[PDB]
Amino acid sequence: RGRDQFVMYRGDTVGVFWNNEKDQPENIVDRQHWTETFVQWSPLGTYLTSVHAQGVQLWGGASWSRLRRFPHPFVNLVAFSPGEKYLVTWSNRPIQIPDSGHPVLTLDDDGKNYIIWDIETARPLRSFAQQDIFPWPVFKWSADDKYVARLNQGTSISIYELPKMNLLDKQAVKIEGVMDFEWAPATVQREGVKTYEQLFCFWTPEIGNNPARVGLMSIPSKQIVRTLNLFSVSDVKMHWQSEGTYLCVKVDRHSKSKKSQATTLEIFRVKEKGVPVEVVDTIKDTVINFAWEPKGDRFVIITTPEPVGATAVPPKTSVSFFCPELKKGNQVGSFKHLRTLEKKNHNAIYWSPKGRFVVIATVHNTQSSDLEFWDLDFDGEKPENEKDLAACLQLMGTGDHYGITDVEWDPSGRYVATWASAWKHTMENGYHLYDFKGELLREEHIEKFKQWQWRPRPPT
Ligand SMILES: [Cl-]
Ligand SMILES: [Cl-]
Ligand SMILES: [Cl-]
Ligand SMILES: [Cl-]
Repeated sequence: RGRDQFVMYRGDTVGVFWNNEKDQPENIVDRQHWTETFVQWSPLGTYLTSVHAQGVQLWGGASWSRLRRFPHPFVNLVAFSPGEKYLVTWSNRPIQIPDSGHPVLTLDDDGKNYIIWDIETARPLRSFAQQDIFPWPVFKWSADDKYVARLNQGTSISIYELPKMNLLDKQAVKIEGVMDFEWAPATVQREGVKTYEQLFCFWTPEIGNNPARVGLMSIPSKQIVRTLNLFSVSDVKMHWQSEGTYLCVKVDRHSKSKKSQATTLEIFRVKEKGVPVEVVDTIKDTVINFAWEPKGDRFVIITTPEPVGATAVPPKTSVSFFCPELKKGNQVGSFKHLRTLEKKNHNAIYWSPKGRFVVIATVHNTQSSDLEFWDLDFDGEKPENEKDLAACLQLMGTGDHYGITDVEWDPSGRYVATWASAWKHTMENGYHLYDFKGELLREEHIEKFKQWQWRPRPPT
């Protein structure tokens, strides 16, 4: 059938189900109190993760039997390395080790919040305490599970090499003023580089007589392969493309008056010689959403103007598409504005994992629930003003879901699930099942629907 599994957690019961489109989901399993607080899928779909006060547990196999156990007390957040080789557990409450003894941890782990585990052996590799002075993950992974890093804001970036979890060159990367950083989501083959490397971007604000900058570092050489100096900058956001082909930096800027001014989008061509940087566009309003097309070269933003009165009426939002120009040959033209939609309340972007199709949504709002299903490679005639661009934008269908909180695409990019979680509000928990086109296949009301989550499937 080529169906996909998914999990739903309602009340105190969680179950793995087959997908039957409009027909009722076939149930592989259902259990009561499988988890205490939440349920999370392993990124390659191998494990189902349950969380308890004592520990976090990994369920899997045809039997759906226990596979691994990680005795971290009172975990709130859990993350995996991209290749499922390692596990990261976090607790807001610092670990308290009993004098009686802990079956795995020791006094060295007391007062700490993070633990990094080796899944295969279930043994803890390192323990870390909370930083001096919400976001997740904090420990960020390289694409190949070889490096994991944490930001020491204003000072350095501590990079560790696995499986030993040893500090690289017995030193943290000194970067004065470093505000944030992101690894590339893939192992990038830059042109002409024969050596192994992993890439991450970072940024610093203005320091003394040096301007604010965005950097691109190669690990483990720790060489900076490209710097980009920026001016009049309020804040910087760094957005990697899925293959690591492109890196877009969003820059919040200001006037000499230091009033809010404009936002600039600039793009790195990471694979190309010299690492060229291009100035895409400068936009007046603030950006509240940004999303690259997975495995593609298209991205969407959602903007909203600045409020002066903090007025009762919600701000309307504008969604804009950007795509590269058509270019003769196996190359990609310069990034250009494609189209801006009419003002509306949208505030969420959900690209398909395949990346042709994107769902523009309106979630966590009481005034509107609208859903839009768009195609970027529609078999149609491009309008005159958008004719040179490498895209054919077309609305494939609309939909709605009252009190919607979340949406998730299926791995195959054929189905879109939306749901109202009990975690945010209890008024009308439900899940909708759509296809890519936006046709409502089925919906269902569950009294205490906590979460839907597709089971990830890596391409064979
Ligand atoms: Cl099947
Ligand atoms: Cl952003
Ligand atoms: Cl987003
Ligand atoms: Cl697939």
